[PDB]
Amino acid sequence: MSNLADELKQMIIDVLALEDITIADIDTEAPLFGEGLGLDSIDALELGLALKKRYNIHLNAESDETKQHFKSIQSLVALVEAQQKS
Repeated sequence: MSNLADELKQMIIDVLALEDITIADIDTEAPLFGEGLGLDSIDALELGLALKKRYNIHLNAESDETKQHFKSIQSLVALVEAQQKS
């Protein structure tokens, strides 16, 4: 696994300003919109937009496809890391 998952966990934790939560507390595959963070669609846009600013990631947070990759950091890593390559 790349260090991107840690970056994404920290970026997600930092962007969402989670309290008493660090990259260690949240598993890479932990559901962002589930038991874990329990984020909302508005948060997905903020995160996706932040991601867009951070790595120019063209993600359609409104689209379910992005939601599919936003299930957990593992998926986010697949998206963002995929763009990181080349």
